[PDB]
Amino acid sequence: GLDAVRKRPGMYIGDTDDGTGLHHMVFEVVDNAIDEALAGHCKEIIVTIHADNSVSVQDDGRGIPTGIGVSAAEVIMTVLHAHGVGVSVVNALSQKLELVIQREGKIHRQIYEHGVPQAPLAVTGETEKTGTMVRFWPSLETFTNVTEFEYEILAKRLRELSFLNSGVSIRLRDKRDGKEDHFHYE
Ligand SMILES: CO[C@@H]1[C@@H](OC(=O)c2ccc(C)[nH]2)[C@@H](O)[C@H](Oc2ccc3c(O)c(NC(=O)c4ccc(O)c(CC=C(C)C)c4)c(=O)oc3c2Cl)OC1(C)C
Repeated sequence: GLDAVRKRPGMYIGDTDDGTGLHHMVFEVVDNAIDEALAGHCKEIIVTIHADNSVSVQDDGRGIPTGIGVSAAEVIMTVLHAHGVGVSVVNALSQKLELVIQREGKIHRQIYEHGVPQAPLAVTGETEKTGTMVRFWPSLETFTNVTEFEYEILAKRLRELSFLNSGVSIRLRDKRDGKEDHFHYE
């Protein structure tokens, strides 16, 4: 797993030099979010392009199962297959990834670096909401040439996903210039 995806990134995520793979990192995370909506638990997904060239995806689904050794969420984030290659591949190809889960009345947080957790999933507070939030900074040792996220590419796929999932609200936000969109087609 981990190490092997790192050694041959292209085979799993696509062209690492023309931007195809870069944007598909985002799509893989969104697809995971889409599932929680297809399951009948998620109603709105928010995708954000931060000014430090990172992307975050948040939803209001159940939240990735926590609790145990390692929590079920850590297994999902670090074990290959524990088009959809998983967040585990996205995590291994990110120089930094931030994971936040709201489930069973608690706020859980964890940081990853090139797929390795700096520490175990920790509880940092109470909450009465549920949902998952993943924010990742693409590894510049893997991705070359096109290294910055393009809004139009994201907007194009997010719209098609909206039409194929009538009912789920999808919002796109660019913090680099204030652009924003809301897809909710019929
Ligand atoms: C990357 O994660 C994805 C999710 O991505 C996301 O939700 C996601 C990623 C990024 C963003 C913003 N959203 C989403 O694809 C999808 O979600 C599921 C898919 C199935 C279940 C499920 O059967 C439940 N039933 C339980 O009783 C339960 C309780 C304890 C427990 O140990 C397990 C087994 C553990 C796992 C991980 C299935 C199940 C439940 O409670 O929750 C689930 C969730 Cl949250 O699959 C993941 C593998 C967990």
